[PDB]
Amino acid sequence: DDGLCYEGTNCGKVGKYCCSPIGKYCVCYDSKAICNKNCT
Repeated sequence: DDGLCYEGTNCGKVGKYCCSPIGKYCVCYDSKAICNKNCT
């Protein structure tokens, strides 16, 4: 919840999505929801 989630290639998320306001997180998953949720 403490961050954002978008699609593209900023964390090697080719095929899924990622979450990173700057990089300290850079957490990607297949469930775009897990990206916003589990990422932080």
